[PDB]
Amino acid sequence: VIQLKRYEFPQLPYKVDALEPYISKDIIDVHYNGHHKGYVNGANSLLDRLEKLIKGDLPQGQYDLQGILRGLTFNINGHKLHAIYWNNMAPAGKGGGKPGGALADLIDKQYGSFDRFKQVFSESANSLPGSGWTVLYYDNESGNLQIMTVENHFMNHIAELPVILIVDEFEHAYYLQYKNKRGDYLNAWWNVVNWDDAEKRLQKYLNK
Amino acid sequence: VIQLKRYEFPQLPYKVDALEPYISKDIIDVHYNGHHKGYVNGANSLLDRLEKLIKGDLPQGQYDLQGILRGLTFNINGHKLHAIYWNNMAPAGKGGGKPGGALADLIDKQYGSFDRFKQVFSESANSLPGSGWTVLYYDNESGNLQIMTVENHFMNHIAELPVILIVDEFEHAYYLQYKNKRGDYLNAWWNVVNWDDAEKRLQKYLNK
Amino acid sequence: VIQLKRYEFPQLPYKVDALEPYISKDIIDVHYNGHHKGYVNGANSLLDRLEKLIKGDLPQGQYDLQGILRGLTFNINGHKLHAIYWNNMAPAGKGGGKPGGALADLIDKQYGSFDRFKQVFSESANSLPGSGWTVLYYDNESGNLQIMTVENHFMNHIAELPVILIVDEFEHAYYLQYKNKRGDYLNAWWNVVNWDDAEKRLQKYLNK
Amino acid sequence: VIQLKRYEFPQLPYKVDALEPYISKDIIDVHYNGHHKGYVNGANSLLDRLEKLIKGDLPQGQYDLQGILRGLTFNINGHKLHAIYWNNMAPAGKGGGKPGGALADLIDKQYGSFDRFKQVFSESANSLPGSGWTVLYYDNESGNLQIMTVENHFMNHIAELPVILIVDEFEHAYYLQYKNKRGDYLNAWWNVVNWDDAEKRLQKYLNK
Ligand SMILES: [Fe+3]
Ligand SMILES: [Fe+3]
Ligand SMILES: [Fe+3]
Ligand SMILES: [Fe+3]
Repeated sequence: VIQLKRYEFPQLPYKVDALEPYISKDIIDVHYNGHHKGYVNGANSLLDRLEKLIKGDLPQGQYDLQGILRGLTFNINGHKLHAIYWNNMAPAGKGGGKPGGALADLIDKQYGSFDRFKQVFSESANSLPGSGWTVLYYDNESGNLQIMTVENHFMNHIAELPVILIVDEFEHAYYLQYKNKRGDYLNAWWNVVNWDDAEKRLQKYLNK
Repeated sequence: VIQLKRYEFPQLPYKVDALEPYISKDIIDVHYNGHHKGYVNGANSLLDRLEKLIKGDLPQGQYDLQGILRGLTFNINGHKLHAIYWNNMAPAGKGGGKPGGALADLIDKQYGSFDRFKQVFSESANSLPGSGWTVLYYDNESGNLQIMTVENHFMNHIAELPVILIVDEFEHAYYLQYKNKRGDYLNAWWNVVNWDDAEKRLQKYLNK
Repeated sequence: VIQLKRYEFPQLPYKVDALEPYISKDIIDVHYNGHHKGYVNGANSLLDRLEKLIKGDLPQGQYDLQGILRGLTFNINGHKLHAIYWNNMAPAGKGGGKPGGALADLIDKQYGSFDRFKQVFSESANSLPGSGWTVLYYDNESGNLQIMTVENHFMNHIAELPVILIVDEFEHAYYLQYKNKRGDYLNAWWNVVNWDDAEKRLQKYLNK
Repeated sequence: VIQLKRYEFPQLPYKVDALEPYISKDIIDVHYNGHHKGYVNGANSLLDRLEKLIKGDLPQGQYDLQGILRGLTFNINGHKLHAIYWNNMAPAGKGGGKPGGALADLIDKQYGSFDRFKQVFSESANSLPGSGWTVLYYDNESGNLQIMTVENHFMNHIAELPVILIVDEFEHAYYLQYKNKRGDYLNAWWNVVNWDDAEKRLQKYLNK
């Protein structure tokens, strides 16, 4: 009777030091156990309030709806985006390299080559004003692999499009190790990208 | 060799006066032939520039990337959201009423009844500060039908989630007929909602 | 004992039909008596809640602070910006023309001439994505007359800078008369600009 | 002939280790020499482009206006806000304590006491979703000392209002020392607040 489901904190796909030396375990530890866990808790605590509101246990005058709704995009996106992020990376050996399969083929057709794509993606990522993410969506309508800079966790998303590749650009994602050198972090990140994961996500929407 | 696909302007699913008296033909005409068409043109014109940039025809110093990327979320979302909007409505007789199928079942389980859902959805829609949309997403992860107010065409979306129900709240969607009476417009809109379309969208992601 | 002041609804500097034929009285009437009045009421109603919160009459758990704070930037800016807007315009005869005094001098030095300034200001105003305003600030630090497109009523402002010139670009500011032809409205607006008001605002910060 | 002025990088009002132990010199060093300097450089580089555009040296098709304008609010605000921030703090001994003068009087009248104000200001600061600032404006219109959470450097400002008190909440402002413990940083910050500077800013707008 009147009930919403809550989110679960996912498990890290590897050990906290599996991405070294590109991303120190010091960062992964707090990034995962601190920030990500916090987004799940924040989202669940706001879902409790929304649930009470829907039931009538929280009467008008005892809440400010915009505070609950905006708090949910922030926290829900924070959780979902980090969940993709962890899986979109892989330990030094398994991760990195060049893409393959349909993904490699689309990148060639739309960017000319993986090198140009890397150049354009990096340029876009460096253009992001402040904290956010840079994502690569697959547009089933046009068939384009669309690059986009996302501000915070919830601004600039293209509705319904699946994420193929993603980089976290919040300062907590690299500060302990790279400080204000975001460009250095971005160059390092390329070495731990999990192209298998990326190709798997693409295959899920190809010709569907 | 290096080429991105462009977007196509879709056809209206009915005559421009098919939603009367809830939404006058004067609004539908310019909303569709004016605004929507403009988003498709704007998106395509920006894709041309991005394509040139990728090819190298547009050299560094002859563009401002953030202007191109942010212009794209604005226009692409403007197009995609309007495309759903037209299909999410139906002529007086065909549209309106109460939902059915899996959608009606989920609404009862999470909101208690269609009447409460209507109340909560309307309350959320009326809380939107300024121009934007109010959407109902289906979260495959939690199984929740999440309500959200989207600012402009690109702020507050929850990444990757499909749109099940949607209402345009930009002033151009009702001003000619309702003026500043946004609440009156929202009450009228319920009479043209296409629940068949909504149920179809949900069925696409159920148990998948 | 613990009390915040509320905002007062200002009087229109002229009759609702004083800006015709550039801006119809139909627009001014609802724009002033409808929208502006609504921002003052919205801001005051939120100030009541914040006041109760500060006093302790509204206990934790009966409010969502972000909903109150963000609601205040929206409404307070909505009120303040419209208040400047009304005074920044003048009836056909009194308004329009070319600026004079220190303002005309600065525009010449920074834009080459009033014609170029008009061209650049119009180009910026037309580039605004969605609803908002285009403003001309006077930067006391650098001495520059900075143009800026403001999204909604509260995004993109440059902290502490005074507004010298301003155009409302929310759809309700021109829709009844120009429909989706925002560019036509912008061209018309130039005919009712109150340069005396603009020069007065500038003089207030020159050499101070 | 057609020329805009550029911004100058200000000097730190004290040594980079003058705020210890509340804010380590490691943070101040890169925060000042890295981040702040970068905002000044970013702003000036964009002003160069805008200047060229105005002169005609940068022809249409070789720039994306929104990229230039939005890049300017980001950078100009980043610079101006940091400039206030440095002056709004003072070495352990000189800074901290309780406010005095007109400021202390207004806080008592509107918040009941400095302790409540501190509680409310801290509650607001901790509610900020993501990176940004929490500011205290003085509204000459109403006479209220308005608290506000600013997202990034440019979202949520109330037009034209002067900043009286301010706290940087971008992760780079405390991560090296406090990691994700933003609340701990906010508690420490109260010990270095420069109330003399704050009172001076207020006196500038009182009865004027
Ligand atoms: Fe992160
Ligand atoms: Fe629309
Ligand atoms: Fe307006
Ligand atoms: Fe900072």
